[PDB]
Amino acid sequence: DVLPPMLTSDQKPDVMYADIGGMDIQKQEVREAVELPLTHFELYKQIGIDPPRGVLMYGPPGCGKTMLAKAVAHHTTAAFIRVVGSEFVQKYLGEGPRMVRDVFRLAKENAPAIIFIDEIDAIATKRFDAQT
Amino acid sequence: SAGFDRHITIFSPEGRLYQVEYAFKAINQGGLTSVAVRGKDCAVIVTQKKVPDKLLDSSTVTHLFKITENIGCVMTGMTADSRSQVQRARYEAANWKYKYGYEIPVDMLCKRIADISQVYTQNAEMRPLGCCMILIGIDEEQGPQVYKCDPAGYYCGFKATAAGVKQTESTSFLEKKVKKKFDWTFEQTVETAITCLSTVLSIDFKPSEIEVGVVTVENPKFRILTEAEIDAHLVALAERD
Amino acid sequence: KEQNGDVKEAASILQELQVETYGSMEKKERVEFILEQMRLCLAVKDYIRTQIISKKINTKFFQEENTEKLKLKYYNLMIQLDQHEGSYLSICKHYRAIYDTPCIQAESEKWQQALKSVVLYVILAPFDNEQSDLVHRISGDKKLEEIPKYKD
Amino acid sequence: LMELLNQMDGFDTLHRVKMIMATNRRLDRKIHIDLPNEQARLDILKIHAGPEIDYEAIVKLSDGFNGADLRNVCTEAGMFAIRAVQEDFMKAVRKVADSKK
Amino acid sequence: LRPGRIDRKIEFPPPNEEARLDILKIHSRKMNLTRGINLRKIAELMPGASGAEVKGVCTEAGMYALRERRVHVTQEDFEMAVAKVMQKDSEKNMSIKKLWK
Amino acid sequence: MQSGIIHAAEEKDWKTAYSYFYEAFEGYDSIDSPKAITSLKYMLLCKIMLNTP
Amino acid sequence: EVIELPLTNPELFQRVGIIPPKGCLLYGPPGTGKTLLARAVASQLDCNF
Amino acid sequence: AERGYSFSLTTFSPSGKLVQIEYALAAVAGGAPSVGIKAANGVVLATEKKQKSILYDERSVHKVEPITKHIGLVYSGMGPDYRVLVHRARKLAQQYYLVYQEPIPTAQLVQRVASVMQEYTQSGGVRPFGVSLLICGWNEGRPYLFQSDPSGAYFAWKATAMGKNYVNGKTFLEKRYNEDLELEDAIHTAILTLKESFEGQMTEDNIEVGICNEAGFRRLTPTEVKDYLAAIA
Amino acid sequence: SKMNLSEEVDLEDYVARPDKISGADINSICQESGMLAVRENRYIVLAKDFEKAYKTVIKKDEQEHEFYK
Amino acid sequence: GDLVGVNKDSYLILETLPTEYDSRVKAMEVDERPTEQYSDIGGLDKQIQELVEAIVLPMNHKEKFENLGIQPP
Ligand SMILES: Nc1ncnc2c1ncn2[C@@H]1O[C@H](COP(=O)(O)OP(=O)(O)O)[C@@H](O)[C@H]1O
Ligand SMILES: [Mg+2]
Repeated sequence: DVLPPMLTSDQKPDVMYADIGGMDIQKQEVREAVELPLTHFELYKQIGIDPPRGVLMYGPPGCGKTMLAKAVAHHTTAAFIRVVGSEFVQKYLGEGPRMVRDVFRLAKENAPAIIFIDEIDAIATKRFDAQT
Repeated sequence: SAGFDRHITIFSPEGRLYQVEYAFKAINQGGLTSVAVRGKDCAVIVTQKKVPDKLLDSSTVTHLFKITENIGCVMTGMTADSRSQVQRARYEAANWKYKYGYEIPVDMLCKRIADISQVYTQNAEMRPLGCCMILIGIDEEQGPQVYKCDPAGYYCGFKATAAGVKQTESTSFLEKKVKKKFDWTFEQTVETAITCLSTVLSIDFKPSEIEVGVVTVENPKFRILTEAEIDAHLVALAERD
Repeated sequence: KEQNGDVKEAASILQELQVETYGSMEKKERVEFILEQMRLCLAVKDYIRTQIISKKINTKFFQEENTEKLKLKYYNLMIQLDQHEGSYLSICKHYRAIYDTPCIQAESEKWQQALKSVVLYVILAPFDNEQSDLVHRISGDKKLEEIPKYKD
Repeated sequence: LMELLNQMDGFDTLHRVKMIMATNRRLDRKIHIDLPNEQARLDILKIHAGPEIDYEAIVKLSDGFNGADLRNVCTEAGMFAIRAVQEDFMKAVRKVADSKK
Repeated sequence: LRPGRIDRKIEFPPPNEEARLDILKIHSRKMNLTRGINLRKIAELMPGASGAEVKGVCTEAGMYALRERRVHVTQEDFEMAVAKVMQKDSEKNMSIKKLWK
Repeated sequence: MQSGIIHAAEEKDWKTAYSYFYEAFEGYDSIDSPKAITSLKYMLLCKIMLNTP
Repeated sequence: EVIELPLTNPELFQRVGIIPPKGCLLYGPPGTGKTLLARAVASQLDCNF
Repeated sequence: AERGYSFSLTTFSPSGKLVQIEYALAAVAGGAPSVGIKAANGVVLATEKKQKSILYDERSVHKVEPITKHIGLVYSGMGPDYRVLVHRARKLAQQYYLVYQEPIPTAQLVQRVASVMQEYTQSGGVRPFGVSLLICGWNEGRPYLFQSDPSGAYFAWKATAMGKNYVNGKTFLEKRYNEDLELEDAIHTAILTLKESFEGQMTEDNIEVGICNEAGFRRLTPTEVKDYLAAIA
Repeated sequence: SKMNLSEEVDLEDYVARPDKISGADINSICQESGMLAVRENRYIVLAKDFEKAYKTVIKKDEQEHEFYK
Repeated sequence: GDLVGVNKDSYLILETLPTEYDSRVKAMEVDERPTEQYSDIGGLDKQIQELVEAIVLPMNHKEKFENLGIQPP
């Protein structure tokens, strides 16, 4: 016999698009990027486009970008893995990359998914020439 | 950012002078507090006076100095730095009177002291001496004047100010008391200053644990109020409050 | 003030005490103050404030030695509030507590009025599982005196 | 601190779940404290007196923050001289003077 | 980098406008391009742009078409996509910009 | 005002339509233009259609 | 002032308290009464630590 | 980044940066908004004089100060350094006047003040001036508006903003500024540019504005600033 | 919307008052005004509560050093 | 927590066992008591006196500690 086989994307947030005032253009762009591909894919195929997977939300603090991420998580049909960029800087050698690989593998295994990385400035900065 | 911290002349990557900020922390290190308020025709400085020993001569212990015949200051911070800056202020006032033939304006003396401090903040020869000087005088064309000379070259003029540990609390109290009829008399100004100190420190003052210096338009000579006058103010104003 | 032909402002005078923060000798002076706030609020018809005050009293305290007049008055106030609000099962429960109070349970008319009120406010409540449970309980009380009208 | 998965809370969905965080240098409040007290050391010593003029005598020079002061008073008083509950008076004053900190 | 370990080293310069025309054709093959649309003009409009930039140009023009319930891409759509994708965050401060002559 | 009109017409986000109508009302009020009663009427219409009359 | 939260809930109804606060910071010097400070208040509240 | 080469002012980083002067410019950018617009027949300088309290007597320390009958100067950055630089600018103008019996040209004053800043940015025991100066003069028959940086570099500007929101100020000036702008319209443009980055109510006595026309530089009185604010609003 | 207030508490001018308050700042303002009302009983939220909360939140960005400016 | 002998298969608690101490734990005790002195440690009179109090005095003069209300750490 084979047993039916996890770590995140279970506590569906209660916020919703109606809980956010304004932010119309950002809502529209984030929707076109992360919601439309998973529901209306014929729309993208008809034009013959690969949906723009991967978006960045940059701005000053407290302007409702984590809240828009939670809103898409609420009105998400497949999965939403949430992480913080500062969580990848652990002590032991080669564990930040291991968790990046684990997060992306988890998304792939969990089929259509939306990864969210709340504060990527910690790790994803201009590569620069390392010397330590 | 802690590397940009041991030198007065190094800018932090965001453009901050941590050693100057530490000089301000040094201001907030003598434990004492000082307040200053200007009425219509008078200015008053009141300083907490700690004499934690019977052997210490209270007459010598003080933070009110007569910079010149018509200008007084209250110093808060390290005592050695306070006295050094007081001597510098007296010397600058004497030089002004010698060169230009008339008494130094209070704002001018504050600008001179602030420039002297800015020089140390820019060059790396001394440490910025960690004291705050509140100056009071009577200007013939402007009237009573109260000024500060913090140890970074900033010297804005004030309707009422405070310095030391409880400067923020005293500032809030004086803001509230000055939004309502900033026009104060001599007695009302002394009331406001003494009440500000008492309320911020959470204590009622004996006539001795407080030192008050005053200038008035009628008598524009810095006068340090005696124990009898301090007690009279406290008793009368507490009674009639 | 209330005695001098004006309660509208007398209610405001009393509705400022933070008796819960004052720290009385025990939970007697504060409870009396709270109940008088309640009474004045109901007299001026301020039911929102009355409810807020009611939430400030822990009924568990009323299960004590001298908390009998206090219990009776506090409940009567709650019945007044709920009578205005329109509820009936809460009024039933309050009248049932009044009945359970031993002082009310030591005189013919005194307990009989409480039991009639309990029966009638069981009847007047809408039919639910809890209301049916209370109907059964009052029916099984066995102290109904078999009064030929309320029993039937 | 080398721990970042222990981010702030916010899982609140239950009534009667209040917290009390304590540190130095959502929760939007604060209560400043001072280590000494103007005169409360009197009551601190009186309450810690498990076993009043001498209490005031200790308080004159007292500079402390906790009941370890009175515990040291009692032990250093009983087990040092009286053998060699009242009966200490100025001896507690002596101990608080000995307080080195 | 020593030979024998890495025998050959292939550089991948950004396309030289001819490789850019080629990439535009490659990534617009599966697309409903209107007549009179000049991928050569778009390639010229994209100097020093990488193949990823060109693919993103095609994708973003397609997204512009999608916005207006369309399956249609035009020269205006490609031009707006080029503008939106090759957006440069040049230096903000004129002082830091003018330190050097 | 045109953005509010179009938002009312197409997306059925009467909240955003009302926001734009209020901005138009404020601008036309500052200019004291006669096209401010229309903006007021449209804000009240948006309030009605939001099921909060 | 944290005892209002449990004893009643007017924070609902007319207003909203975003799940009203979960206590205050108890800013304290090296140590004065922190633990016992909270102990006595919660004992009054009848709650548990 | 190049972490080692950021504490000294007498060493090039491997890439050629002089990091400490850029940090000084960061200190400048973290200062009060100031705006300068070169009108067709004059120049205007503005800067927020918002105080940290009602107690600060906002009539004692000025931020827009004259240097000659035809030159004035505002700043963005640290006030003490500004005081030093304004004193030095006055001294340099007076030296030029004594040598040449003629008011110093604005370009020359800017050159010499930039030279002073360069002098202060060429050693290890001295901190570069943490201010940017906006000099406005009426030399010759045309107006001049210049900027001077801690690095010792000086610019000629049509219009600019410096301080906390200089990016928004410069975008606003790009939108609104036209070359053939009279001084009266330039004053309104300056005050509006300030408003776009001025928190709180822009009362007449917490903003400081100075004009420079053929009559010479002059700091507008608070009554005049109140009139301009009322007309703008 | 979820909160309930009086009829003389128009946010219609607290919006117009210039500032750089963010969405988090506005949420904090609303929460603080509600907390003010509940703490002071006064079983309504009014323009004075919003005024005090707005002042508190906007002035929170202060207490820095004044030679930097 | 108790040492009980148990049947191998059924795992049923048979007769109980009093106590077990490892050979190392039995050796974990001074057989030949050390003996040099107190005076044989110089300088730290304060530390030696404090330790003597806080260890020995509770052991021997135990009663007086609770009589005076002292907790012997
Ligand atoms: N557009 C918005 N509408 C409603 N609330 C908002 C909005 N933007 C921010 N907030 C408030 O800010 C908080 C979340 O801010 P957040 O998204 O974390 O900002 P950032 O992610 O930029 O730091 C929420 O509690 C929410 O109440
Ligand atoms: Mg966030």
